[PDB]
Amino acid sequence: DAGLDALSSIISRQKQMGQEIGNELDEQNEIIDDLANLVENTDEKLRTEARRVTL
Amino acid sequence: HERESSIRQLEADIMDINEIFKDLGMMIHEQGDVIDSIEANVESAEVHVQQANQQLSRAA
Amino acid sequence: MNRATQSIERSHRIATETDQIGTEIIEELGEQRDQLERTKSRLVNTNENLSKSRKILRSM
Amino acid sequence: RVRNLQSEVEGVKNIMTQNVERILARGENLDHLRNKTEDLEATSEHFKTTSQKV
Repeated sequence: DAGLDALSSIISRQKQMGQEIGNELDEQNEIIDDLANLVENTDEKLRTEARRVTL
Repeated sequence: HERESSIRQLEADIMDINEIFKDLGMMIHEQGDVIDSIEANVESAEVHVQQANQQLSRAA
Repeated sequence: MNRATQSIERSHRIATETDQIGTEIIEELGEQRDQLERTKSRLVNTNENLSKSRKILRSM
Repeated sequence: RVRNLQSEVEGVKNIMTQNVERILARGENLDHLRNKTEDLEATSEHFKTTSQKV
């Protein structure tokens, strides 16, 4: 009765948290993919400059 | 006892959710080490490029 | 009191702990996000520093 | 209502299970990224070394 009301409110917070976490994790995986691409490109510029140096 | 049963089963499901949070929490925390390493390799790469330019600038 | 009332109470207790684990998770992901963003900042900064490398090497 | 609570709990289990999948995926993506940063750090060492020579 009343115990279910307090419990229902608690579980209610859980759902929103669950959704916030999902949105956060999704964005972070985007950020990580973005970083992998930037690393790859920077690593290529590095290779190129190191070569020029040796020339 | 059907309402009682549904209520008791609800508890088992709430415990299961608690364990999912703990599982998610544990992995997020441990993955923190990987992120620490990623940040470190990048900071290190950054200083090396800076040190390298100091050298090239001196050779110029 | 009966099996239902006591089960509801335990669920209350467990569900509260879960919510607390939830806020802990959200806070930790926030720190990790910032760490990844700082990493990105350093990486692009380094990428631009490599353009100066090119400039110095051109003057060789 | 016990029926409502049951539905919300199933929804939470579904969302959180998907979040664990997102984290298992983030783990893979983080390891992949870490390897790339190790390659990056290695190349930067070479760059530094080669520059010290000229």
